[PDB]
Amino acid sequence: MTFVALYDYESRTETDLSFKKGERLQIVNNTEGDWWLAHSLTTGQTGYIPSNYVAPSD
Amino acid sequence: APPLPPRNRPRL
Repeated sequence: MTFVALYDYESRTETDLSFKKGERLQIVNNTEGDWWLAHSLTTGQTGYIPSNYVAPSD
Repeated sequence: APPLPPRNRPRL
């Protein structure tokens, strides 16, 4: 199941993933805390995201 | 926008 961004997010460290509201993301790791490793299906990039900025999609 | 959460526990 993929996720969608509810807000834009600008990276705050190099290995974060920046994204835009509406962007579809694959959650790759969600067992390390509030920050999840995600892969953008729109841009192809991968990095950490704040889990409270995204929601389950279709 | 929502408050950002603290960074995850770093692994050693």
